[PDB]
Amino acid sequence: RRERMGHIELASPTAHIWFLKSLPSRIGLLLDMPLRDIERVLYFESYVV
Amino acid sequence: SLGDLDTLMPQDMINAKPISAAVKEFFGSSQLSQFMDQNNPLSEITHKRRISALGPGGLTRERAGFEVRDVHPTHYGRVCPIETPEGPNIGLINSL
Amino acid sequence: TIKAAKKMVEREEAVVWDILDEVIREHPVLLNRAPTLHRLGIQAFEPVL
Amino acid sequence: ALAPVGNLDSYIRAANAWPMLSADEERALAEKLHYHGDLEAAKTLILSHLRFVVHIARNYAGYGLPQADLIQEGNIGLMKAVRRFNPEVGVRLVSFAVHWIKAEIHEYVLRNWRIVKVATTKAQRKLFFNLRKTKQRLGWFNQDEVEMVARELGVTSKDVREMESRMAAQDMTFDVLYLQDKSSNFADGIEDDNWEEQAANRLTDAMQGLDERSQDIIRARWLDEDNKSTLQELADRYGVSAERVRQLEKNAMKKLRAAIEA
Amino acid sequence: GLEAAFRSVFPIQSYSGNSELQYVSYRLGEPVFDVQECQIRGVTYSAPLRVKLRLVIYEREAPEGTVKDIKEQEVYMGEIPLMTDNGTFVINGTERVIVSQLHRSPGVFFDSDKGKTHSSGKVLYNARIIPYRGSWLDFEFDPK
Amino acid sequence: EKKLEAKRRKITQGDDLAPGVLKIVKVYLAV
Amino acid sequence: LDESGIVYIGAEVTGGDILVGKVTPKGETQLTPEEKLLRAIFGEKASD
Amino acid sequence: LPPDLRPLVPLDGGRFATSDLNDLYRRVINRNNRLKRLLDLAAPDIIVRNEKRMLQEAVDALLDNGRRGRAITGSNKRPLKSLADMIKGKQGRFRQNL
DNA sequence: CCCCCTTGAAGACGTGGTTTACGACCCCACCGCAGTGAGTGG
Repeated sequence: RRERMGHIELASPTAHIWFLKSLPSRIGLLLDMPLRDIERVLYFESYVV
Repeated sequence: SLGDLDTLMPQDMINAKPISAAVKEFFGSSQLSQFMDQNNPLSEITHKRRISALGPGGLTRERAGFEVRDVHPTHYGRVCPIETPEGPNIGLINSL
Repeated sequence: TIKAAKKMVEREEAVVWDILDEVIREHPVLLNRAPTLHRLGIQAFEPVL
Repeated sequence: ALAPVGNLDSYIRAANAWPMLSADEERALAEKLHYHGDLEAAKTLILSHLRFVVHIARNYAGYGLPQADLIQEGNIGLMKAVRRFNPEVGVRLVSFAVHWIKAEIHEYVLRNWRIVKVATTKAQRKLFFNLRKTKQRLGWFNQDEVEMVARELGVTSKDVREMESRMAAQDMTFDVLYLQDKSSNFADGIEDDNWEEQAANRLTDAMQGLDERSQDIIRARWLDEDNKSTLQELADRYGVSAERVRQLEKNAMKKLRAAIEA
Repeated sequence: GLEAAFRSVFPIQSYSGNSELQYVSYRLGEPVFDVQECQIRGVTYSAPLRVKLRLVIYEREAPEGTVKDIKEQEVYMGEIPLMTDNGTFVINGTERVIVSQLHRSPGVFFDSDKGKTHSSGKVLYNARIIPYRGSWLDFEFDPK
Repeated sequence: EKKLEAKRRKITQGDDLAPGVLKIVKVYLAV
Repeated sequence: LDESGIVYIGAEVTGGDILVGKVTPKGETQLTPEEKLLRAIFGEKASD
Repeated sequence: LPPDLRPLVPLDGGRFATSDLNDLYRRVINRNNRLKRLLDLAAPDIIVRNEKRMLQEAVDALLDNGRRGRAITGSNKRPLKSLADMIKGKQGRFRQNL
């Protein structure tokens, strides 16, 4: 019981906070998008084309 | 606001548990509430006359500068300048 | 058995002291005082009971 | 219903911004929903009553659970009432759905108030929501107060005391004799293994002194694990009586004890 | 004392303004157990608080009518731990001491920041208003 | 006699134990 | 110990001595056949 | 995480000692199950959107609690200890145990 | 003191008939530090 791991199937995809909020942001740098716009899109405040 | 009946007694208005819970929490869990030091009578009297700058609404040991720990000219006759702990609480706990 | 030796040690018979005197002979121990600022804070000594 | 929801506060504004319908046009949507299965009718009915759930959940803020979780639990209950609404009765949906919304919130509080479920059986659930109001003074009930509570609610005295303990329990965080693993002392296990091994060897040595017939009697009935030979089975194999097998073990065991004790 | 809190919370009016509660007076009853008995039994040495509350019914049939009925009853509010003759409290059978606190007094204090904008080499003045209960108001200067 | 009976009532009054607790024994050692 | 299972007042005690006697239900247990046979040979009964 | 690294041990007076990871995992599982139930119930888009946002917040709190906004707190008003807190700081795995 | 019975019953282990009982589901009209970012103005 100290070695066996489980898993949870997510109904919808979720972003990893380490690759988002740890400066410099990896997702923002890869997408060349501002971090604020990514945060707004992720937490359901605006749309993205 | 929700009630209907006009035959309502004042005992139906008051639930005494929250006040007792708050008083018990203060008297049994506050940082300034602590067991009496019973080594000797002088220890008890010193404990009963202790003045602390910590606690709720007070300073923090890690976030205290040199100015607040130093002896002030206004301390003359009000706070003993030589009775204080020798550790990191050096300037934050005083005696009357 | 191990249990008999445990009982003998707990009762502290006279032969246990001689056995201990033989055990501690030429068996160094390390003495340490905190804080350890340099390597001279740990040194080995020959115990004397 | 395309308003943005960046947090719970932004979600409440959209719910309140919806206009509250009147009874006249509420019937038309409910009638279409019941007979023609209009998904749009259910969509309008549910959205127009979102503010109804929000102010109900505010009354359940004493349990320490997040407000957002309570609101969503009520939303599921609201949908159940909408699916089972009969417009011909003439009553408003607000009065009909109040029983469904509060039933979903109650079940969520029971399962999430503590790390372990406090009330599972029928009697425990009744005492969960009644002991909060019945209790007036801090401390434990005396003997007399137990029957008074038990008599009204139709429960036993055991249930009242059991739920009383469950209400005041405060759970500590893991960080005192509870951090210690109780099966970690290997030194004791080594000593016990040594003691049991030297006692077994004495049994083997003692069994060698027994006669050949007596050894098979002790070995078959007592040492075998796959089978446990009874008295009668050993009787036919050696042509002896049923009592003779039983009487032989007593003398053999005395010899076994004598060798072991010496 | 308790009078200050009682008159700072009461009277309490309902939202619709059709009923209100009025505080009258209070008293403290005799403790059940003595100090030695509390220490032996390991229980708190406290006294019960009993308040007289008055309920007022507002007549909504009259625009200026609030004399429909009035009810008076003494209500129990809880237990207040008591202080022994030596200045200690017995909580769960053990003696405890409450240590006094030294804190900043409420009011307005004018301060001059130092060591900031040292490259500019000037001093910035700021002021704060600290209430006994509420929010903090501040005024401050930037280099311009 | 009334005062003596009041004292004996106070002396013989039972304890307030937690649910699931039958009795408690306390022993004091001096050295 | 006295008749109630409580040590007498005034007794001198050291490490390991019993002050208050108490027993607990134990339930089912598993034992190896060799130890069970040794227990049966020695004649001591099983306790609950 | 395996259960033995987030222990839950009973105590005498009906009390339990537990790690915060159990509470975070329970929150995540609850919100995921509620999202699945809403998606199978043909719900309006706004409620599903809110549920998705709360699921994202729960996952963020589980992975690293005090990083974006208000830290999820427990009974003592103290913030819950997340996975990232276990391996960093003076009290993390490295400096305290390795 | 080996041998086969007796002869009366004590317990021994299921056992799923019989019967509670748990659990679940349904309705309810400080500290100084450094890297970042706009944000100018040019």
